[PDB]
Amino acid sequence: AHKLFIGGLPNYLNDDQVKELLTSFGPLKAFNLVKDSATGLSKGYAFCEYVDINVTDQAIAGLNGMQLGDKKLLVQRASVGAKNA
Repeated sequence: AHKLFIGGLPNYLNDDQVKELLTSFGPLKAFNLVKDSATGLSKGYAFCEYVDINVTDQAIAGLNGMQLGDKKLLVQRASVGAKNA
């Protein structure tokens, strides 16, 4: 029901690779990536969205909390910017 954020991407991925990763739970109604790739920097995170809502809470149960080597997979719900509680 919101946009999921993936702050644990490596760097050798593109669009079908970072997508097939967040597509193991289902099809995404939206997809995007975040990396400098313009001056030589590398944000290291992207964004995406599923067609169903429960599906999203499912990708977090199979992703959120997946360290790698020197960084932690920051996979969670990217939809805060709210002042309501």
